[PDB]
Formats: sequence, C-alpha cells, structure tokens
Amino acid sequence: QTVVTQESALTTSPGETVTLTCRSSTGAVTTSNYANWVQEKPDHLFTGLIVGTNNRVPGVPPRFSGSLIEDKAALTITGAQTEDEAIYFCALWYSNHWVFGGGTKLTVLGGSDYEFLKSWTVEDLQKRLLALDPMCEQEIEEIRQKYQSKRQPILDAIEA
Amino acid sequence: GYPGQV
Amino acid sequence: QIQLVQSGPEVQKPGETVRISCKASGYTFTTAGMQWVQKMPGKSLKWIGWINTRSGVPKYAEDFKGRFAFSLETSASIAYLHINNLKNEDTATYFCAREGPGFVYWGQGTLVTVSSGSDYEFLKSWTVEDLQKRLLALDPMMEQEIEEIRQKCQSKRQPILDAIEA
Repeated sequence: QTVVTQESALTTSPGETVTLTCRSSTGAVTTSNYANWVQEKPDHLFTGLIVGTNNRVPGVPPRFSGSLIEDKAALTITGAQTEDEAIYFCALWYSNHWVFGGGTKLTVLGGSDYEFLKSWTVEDLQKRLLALDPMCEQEIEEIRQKYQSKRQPILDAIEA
Repeated sequence: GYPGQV
Repeated sequence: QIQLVQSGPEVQKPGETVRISCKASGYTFTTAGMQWVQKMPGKSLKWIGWINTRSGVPKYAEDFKGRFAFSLETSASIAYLHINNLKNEDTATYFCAREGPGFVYWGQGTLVTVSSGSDYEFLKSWTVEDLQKRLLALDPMMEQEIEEIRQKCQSKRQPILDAIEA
C-alpha cells in the first residue's frame, strides 16, 4: 500500500547539477522518514550515499547531497561525473518498516569513448583497473550457478 | 525517533 | 575501512533451505544493526528486516516473517539469513547492509537461484540418453555466455590502460 515513487530515468551532462526525487504516497516526506539514497552499479554493487535525509556516508564524494524539497526527498549531484551513471534508489522509513522506491536510472552523456578516464589520477585508474577482474569473475560465477540450476533437475532425473 | 540500532 | 563480505552465489531446489552469510569488518560488530534486503531479478528492493547485533533480537517485515529468519555468530562478526522451504519466487540477490538509520554499508550481494522443481516432474520419465543429451546441450550456451563476459571485460580494461599510458 505504501509506495515510494522515483523518476524512472533521467539524463544529465558531465559537470552539470542534477536532482533526483523521492515521493511518498502518505504525503510530504519529513525527517521522520530518515530518507536514504543508495547507488547501484554493475554487478549489483550497492554503495550507501545518504542516510537520515541529509547525512552523507563517509567516503562518498561531497558532490552528493540529500535534502527535502517541497514534499519530496531529493538527491542533488552537484557536478555529475561520467562514472555517476548508475541506478539510484531512495528508501523511506514508515514507523515500523523500510520501503524502497523503484530506482532512477541516471544517464550521464558522453562517456562511450572513455576519454573521461584520461583526466583521472593514476591511483584512481589503477583502482578501477584492479576492480575489474574480481567483478568479471563474480559475473562468470553467477553464470556458472545459473547453469548449475538448469542442470539440477536433469541430474535429479538421471539419479532417480 | 528511529528504533533501529544505530 | 568498513566491509561486509557475503557468501558466494548458491543454488537450491524448492523446499530446501539456504543460509546467506555476512561477515563484517572495520568496526565493532555489536554497535550497529544489520539489515537484510531482497532484490528479485529485474525488480526493486524489499526490506526483509534487521537484526540487532547487541541484543540478538530480529525485527521482520510482515511479508518475510516465517520462512526468513536471522541469526548471528557474534564472536565471528557474522550475521546470517536463513531461508527455509524455498520457493521459486525466492530467486533473488540478497544483501546485508549496516545501519544506519537505514543502509549505510552494503555487502556485495549473494545471488540465490532456486532450481525448477517442475522440470524434474517431466524429465523423470525420460531415458538416460535423452537426459544426457539435454544436459550436454546446456554447455555450449554457458560457454558462449562466459566468453561474452570475458570479451566485455577486455573492452572495459583497454580504455583504462589507454588512460594510464596517455
């Protein structure tokens, strides 16, 4: 019954400000909803961004900020970077349970040619490079388990 | 307030 | 550095039980609650509940109470999610996430796949030869999906090398 609604998708350009919003079916979002914002990137990699309306999680870039605007919770990214392209979910607390919104897919234009990476520091590029192999191994292991599931009833039939 | 363990 | 590390993807049959682990590090385990979250494929997130890591008392969402249960191994800084009598709709990625208020730090997620019970009930009548053919015909499909991941991985790796070397 209680529904949290977010924009399904929106697009910005690198370096611009963008705002994502989070509406409650009960009326105005207030601080009593302890609004959270979290980011999902591949492969189902979730980071917490904001909790309690406006408290930025330690280590999140300061360009992310949370607020209440009119009757909604809002995430503002002041100077969106190409790597901020991701799905953003808000969650609201309703007395005795958390409810998530449906997520907003944020597109940031211009990164298909990967030229943005040429501006990064060596340390940040090395970190991105080193994270790739474990992510790829996780994706492959999930394929292997998808096929173990498909094999299971066949093996059970063989073994009956 | 929020009743979870914070 | 706070990190929540969950057990790897798991496969089970309908009616079986699964246990998802979440090992916390980087902070005093009993000072923050642990949330559990379900994300069925292509769908949004559902809060399962939390466990208070100091008192050991869980609080459940109404739709998950019953087959979903939480426990701890406090000395090891582990929180567990137990799912019993698994059903097809339980196929999902499950996350632990630390308070709070809400979901500050997230585990990497554990994909639980519930296999098809219905398939056994038509395949049980097949010959071993036709069952083996079916079994082996899955392998090229799996191998093709894995080869595609390896290629996409290489296509993500190369622009990073180009940027390092620019």
